Amino acid sequence: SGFRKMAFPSGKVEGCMVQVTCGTTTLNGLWLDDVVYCPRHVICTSEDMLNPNYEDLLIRKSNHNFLVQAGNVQLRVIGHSMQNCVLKLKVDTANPKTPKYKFVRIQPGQTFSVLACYNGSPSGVYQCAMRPNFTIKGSFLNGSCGSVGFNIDYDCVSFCYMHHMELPTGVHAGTDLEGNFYGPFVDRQTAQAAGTDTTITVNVLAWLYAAVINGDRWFLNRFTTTLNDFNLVAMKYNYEPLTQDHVDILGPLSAQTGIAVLDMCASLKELLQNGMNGRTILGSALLEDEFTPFDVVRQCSGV
Amino acid sequence: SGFRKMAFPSGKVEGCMVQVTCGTTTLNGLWLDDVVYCPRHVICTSEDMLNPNYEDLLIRKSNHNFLVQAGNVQLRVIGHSMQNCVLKLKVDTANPKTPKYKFVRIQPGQTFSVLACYNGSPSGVYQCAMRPNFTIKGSFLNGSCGSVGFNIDYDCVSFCYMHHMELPTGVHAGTDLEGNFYGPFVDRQTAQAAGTDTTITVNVLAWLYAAVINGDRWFLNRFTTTLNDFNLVAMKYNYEPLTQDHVDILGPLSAQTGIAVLDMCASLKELLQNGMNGRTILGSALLEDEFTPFDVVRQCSGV
Ligand SMILES: *C(=O)[C@H](C[C@@H]1CCCNC1=O)NC(=O)[C@@H](NC(=O)/C=C/c1ccccc1)[C@@H](C)CC
Ligand SMILES: *C(=O)[C@H](C[C@@H]1CCCNC1=O)NC(=O)[C@@H](NC(=O)/C=C/c1ccccc1)[C@@H](C)CC
Repeated sequence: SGFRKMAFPSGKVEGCMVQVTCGTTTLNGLWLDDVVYCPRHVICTSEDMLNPNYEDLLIRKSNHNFLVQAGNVQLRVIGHSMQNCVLKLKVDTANPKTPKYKFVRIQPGQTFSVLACYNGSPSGVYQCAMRPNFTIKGSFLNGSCGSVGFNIDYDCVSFCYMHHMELPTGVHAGTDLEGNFYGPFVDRQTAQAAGTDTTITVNVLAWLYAAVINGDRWFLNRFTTTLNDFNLVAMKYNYEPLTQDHVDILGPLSAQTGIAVLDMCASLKELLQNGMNGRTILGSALLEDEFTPFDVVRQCSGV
Repeated sequence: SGFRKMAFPSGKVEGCMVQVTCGTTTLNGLWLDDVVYCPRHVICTSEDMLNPNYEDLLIRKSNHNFLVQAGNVQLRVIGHSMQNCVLKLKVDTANPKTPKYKFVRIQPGQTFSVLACYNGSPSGVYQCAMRPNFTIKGSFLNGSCGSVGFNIDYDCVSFCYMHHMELPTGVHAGTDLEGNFYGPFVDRQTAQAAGTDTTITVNVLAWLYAAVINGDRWFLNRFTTTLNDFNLVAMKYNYEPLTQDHVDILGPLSAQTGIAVLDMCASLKELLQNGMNGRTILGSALLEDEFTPFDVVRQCSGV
């Protein structure tokens, strides 16, 4: 029993973190086989942060402009190239700790574990969700760029995020490991801001099922609702529409608890319209939306 | 910027987890040097869960009654002994992945990272606090016994918790790594229940400072309070008394924000008496008490 925001064990990723320096800028790199991946903005000066032509800046760089340190071992860069907003630094040594891995891009509403790093050394690990507006609500200080987000399936690491920047609202923006940004953000200095966010309805329902599995039942009721009547209420409260695919995805949790999905939707409608009246669910006074149905099943296996 | 419940990187501990079987019971063990540590209740049958004499049960056991598997490598047990509520199984091989480590017992109000494991294999990592009533609010299913809690300082792992059981309220109980329980709990089947808990006041104040550092300021006010007038209110709301040592410990966060500790106490008194009126702090609608002053400083270094 119990339900916590749980990250994947970080060991396999810790073995891939290195330190990358160019000029006076130091950040983190990801060392897989004989390539080190890092944010391309490592090559910029703050004389260049305004309208950097990254192509121009990179043609002016050489292999020896990049210092890569793995612990207290210097790796020799023997090649460099740009892949969208990430740099690929070919080094003379394959990482002996390379796990089985994939580069996957995730969807808004999906979760992943972040290994926050500074100077190539891991600091902590926590769980994030990709928001509908393609930001993440993380914990990142200067020097954290190049920290990565990931999921593990059996013992294959699916890397899905590399950290690049913080927005004025305090949320965070980055790329997949092919260097393609999540969302309409750019690695150049603008007034860029997060677009309007919404609540991930299917996740809130998943977390309500987690609560039932863990013995929190006070929000349940007799009522059921139609999918269309629910979505009418969800729209009003800045919740994403619930699709029939979402209903299908919640099937296993519905079966385990004996609570039909549209029954739980009726509980959610009442929570949205009346609040909790000073009660809590799984220790929270807010409806939580950063647990996927998978996060719930994986953690609530046998309560 | 940003503030998250952050765990320590788990790599150093993942390398120490093994699987321990005795009879039909399998749980997790911690493999350090040539010793494997696990809960002594591994030797019990459910014919014995009522009033086990652990001394009696252990004298009837032999080395070959204990199967220890490290990945897909069998370790030979060459010695066994009881240390309070933990078993020490001497094995024929020192763990080559043994980190620098300490066995430390923590205080209520302190935090640590838990590496949840099943069958010797890590599942996830999350942060816990030791509650004033010596329980922890974790996420543990059957098979998780022997999972450990820990902190890291530089690259020394201070193990502080081994998991033994779940209470009827859904909270969790265990021992330090010397086998001594936290709290008045026993590894035998009783009606044992958690005593009454309280809120960790110094941690709530630390988290309010974290919020200010991260730009949440709406709860601040002009008022200051005396320590005694604050503690009068804290008592009324099931908060622990604030000591002058607590005030001193909050010094660095007070200096960084320019907000005197007794000023923040006045904010807390008002929050306790009036609630938040539908606002949130660092994403929470409740006052959070599972971040220590250290957790805040370490994470909010340079905002
Ligand atoms: C790389 O380590 C940093 C990480 C940032 C630093 C600020 C604190 N939190 C982080 O995640 N990346 C950068 O410094 C990039 N720029 C920004 O993050 C922009 C911050 C900002 C600018 C203007 C208004 C509000 C906020 C640099 C590399 C440019 C892409
Ligand atoms: C070891 O893996 C388990 C872990 C438990 C199992 C239940 C689910 N969550 C856990 O943490 N330890 C035990 O099974 C011990 N007993 C209990 O946890 C008691 C559960 C309980 C009993 C009576 C009323 C309410 C709850 C065994 C080994 C006895 C110490």
